Amino acid sequence: KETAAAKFERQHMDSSTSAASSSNYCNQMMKSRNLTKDRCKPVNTFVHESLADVQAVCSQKNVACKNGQTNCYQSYSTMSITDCRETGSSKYPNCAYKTTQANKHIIVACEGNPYVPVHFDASV
Repeated sequence: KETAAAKFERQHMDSSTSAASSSNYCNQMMKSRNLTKDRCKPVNTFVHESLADVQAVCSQKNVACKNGQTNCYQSYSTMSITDCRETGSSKYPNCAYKTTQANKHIIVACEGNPYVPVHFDASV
């Protein structure tokens, strides 16, 4: 079984590199993280930070999630992230992505005991 927290890790965590190594990073990662299995996930963000530092955001700044839910939290510090979004070339099973490096505050939705991130919401 993959808990929501385990899923958050697979879909969004990548402590292995300090930033996207190439313009081809997203194509490689979207595939290895199984995000192109039954369709091409349209957009996905990877966080290049320790899991401990990301988990700590659940006890930082409480803000509203994009859908109006209230269980979202914003990081005080900026974090190294990579934005992956489909290009016009993308057509399942040939999913294609644009890789974009950024340094922004992250917003995650938290849930549970322990209270940890379970959904990546936005970046500001």
